[PDB]
Amino acid sequence: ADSRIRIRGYVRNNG
Amino acid sequence: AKPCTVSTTNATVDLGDLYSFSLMSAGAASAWHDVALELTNCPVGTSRVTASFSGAADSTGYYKNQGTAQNIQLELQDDSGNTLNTGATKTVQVDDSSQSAHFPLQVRALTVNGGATQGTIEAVIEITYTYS
Ligand SMILES: [Co+2]
Ligand SMILES: [Co+2]
Ligand SMILES: [Co+2]
Ligand SMILES: [Co+2]
Repeated sequence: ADSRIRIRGYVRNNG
Repeated sequence: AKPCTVSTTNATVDLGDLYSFSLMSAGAASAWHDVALELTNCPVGTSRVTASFSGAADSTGYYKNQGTAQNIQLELQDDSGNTLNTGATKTVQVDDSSQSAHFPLQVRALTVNGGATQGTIEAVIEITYTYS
């Protein structure tokens, strides 16, 4: 790979 | 053609905190978030850069979440309404005035089947460039 896109996040539990 | 210098070897996009209740229904999604790729010092004679995208996909065709949140996939698009799932390509023109090329992109999380569960979102999309 010449470039990489890293995707981040979090799913919080609000029901 | 001769290659350019990859300026953005790694790029991150942070979708931030999403909420399970908002991702309960099939078809729910996050907002779009920007990410971009850039090449510089493009040699004279190189006028186009093609980015080829690859990464692990799931049964929806979108990029699979490798984090712990379940029932989440990731969608990558360009700036023109084209989805760039694994195997897709995008070509842009080199800007002669700056000898650079860039790819403005956007990402969202979506839950095709509904019922996203708590946990991390983590995915990696790999890009290889070809020059013409
Ligand atoms: Co955000
Ligand atoms: Co963060
Ligand atoms: Co944003
Ligand atoms: Co632009």
